[PDB]
Amino acid sequence: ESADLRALAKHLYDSYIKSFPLTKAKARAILTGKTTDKSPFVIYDMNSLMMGEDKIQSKEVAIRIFQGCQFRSVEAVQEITEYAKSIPGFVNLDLNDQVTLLKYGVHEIIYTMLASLMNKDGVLISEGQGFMTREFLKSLRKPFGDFMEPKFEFAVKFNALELDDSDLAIFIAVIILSGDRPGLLNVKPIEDIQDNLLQALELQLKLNHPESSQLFAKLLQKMTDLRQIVTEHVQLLQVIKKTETDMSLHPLLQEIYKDLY
Amino acid sequence: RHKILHRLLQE
Ligand SMILES: CCCc1nc2c(C)cc(-c3nc4ccccc4n3C)cc2n1Cc1ccc(-c2ccccc2C(=O)O)cc1
Repeated sequence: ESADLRALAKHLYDSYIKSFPLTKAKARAILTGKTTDKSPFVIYDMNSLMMGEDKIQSKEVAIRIFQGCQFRSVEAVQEITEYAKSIPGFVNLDLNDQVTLLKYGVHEIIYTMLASLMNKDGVLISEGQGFMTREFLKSLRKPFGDFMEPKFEFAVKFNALELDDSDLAIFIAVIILSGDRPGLLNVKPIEDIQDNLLQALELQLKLNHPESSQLFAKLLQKMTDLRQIVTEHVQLLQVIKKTETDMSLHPLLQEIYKDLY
Repeated sequence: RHKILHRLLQE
């Protein structure tokens, strides 16, 4: 029934609130001027970056930023793994399939949720403590200065769909249970969970956005634009890995990127 | 092999 699908939707929503401390609702409070705690410290050039590091050496700026992204990617994988484990039926899957789904899903989810922390002018960092302008990220020396630009461009169009947290929670579940990841051993029970999640998603969108026609369809088209961000991103990272003194890639991220599309 | 991933999965 509709009701079983409502109940799945709510269950994913609560576990998303538990798993992810900075929700899209809070990011949007922060960014709009609403909320009544302090405005984020903004980082727009080298000097502001430096002063931001005492409010929020040895190495070059583009590399400091790179390595900061790694720290937050690592924690994001962790949060996403915990959310995955609350998706009904996920932990009954072959463990090797759980790993494959995370390995390919995590980046797609990361860039979906990054869009929550973004506007056309920059991005929240350190959990809403800071705001790092897009210009400044764009201004970094090659190849570092175009690392983020494709995330921003995706974010601006994705953000126009005006999804909320309750929507996003089912969307990210759907992405995680994609039956076409390379090397999956047993596709069937993954497509059966995903079938149920997609039905949950479609109900959710009709209920939550009754005025937004074909939002389900528009949102399916995004699950495959994400694919492109991911492949471009892996390509640019293979380049950095080749051309930069100390790759220094966190070993969680090395597990994820090894033998990846 | 994916050692970290396996440990975060079973927990
Ligand atoms: C798929 C596994 C996740 C992952 N691994 C990454 C590595 C190794 C580097 C960079 C990166 N971004 C860069 C941007 C510029 C220069 C170098 C950069 N580098 C190396 C980004 C990475 N991401 C996703 C990501 C993307 C963006 C962010 C992010 C980016 C900017 C600000 C905040 C965040 C964030 O999500 O905290 C966070 C996470």
